[PDB]
Amino acid sequence: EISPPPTANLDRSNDKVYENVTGLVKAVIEMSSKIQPAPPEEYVPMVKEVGLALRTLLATVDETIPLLPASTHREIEMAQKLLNSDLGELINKMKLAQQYVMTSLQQEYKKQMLTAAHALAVDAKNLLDVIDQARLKMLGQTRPH
Repeated sequence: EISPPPTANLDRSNDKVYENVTGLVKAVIEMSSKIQPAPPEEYVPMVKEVGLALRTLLATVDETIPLLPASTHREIEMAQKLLNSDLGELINKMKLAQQYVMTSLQQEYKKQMLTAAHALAVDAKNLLDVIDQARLKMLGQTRPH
């Protein structure tokens, strides 16, 4: 089943064979994890990644809000509160999907978790447009008349 790591006694820094074996193995792993439905064990790590990506976006949007017209703030802040909403729901649906594994509700909680996820990405794209309109507005202001 199992074998030792590849020999440490070869350079690897210009080893195209090593690199191509790596590429092909990854291409197989990527293919297989697409084809197959991930087990609910795997949900948590997947969600932590999404959550990390959110906090980065939010912390960045925090630092951008000082620049933008005061009249744009409430709307940006709402767009953020909405992403947090999507995260709440994502997390709750995840927990429900895990709890109801091997019930008649497995597929439904799964679907609903994905709906929460898809919503989080639509609303991210929406936060971008909100911030962008804010910025163009500020450029209008900054530009003399």
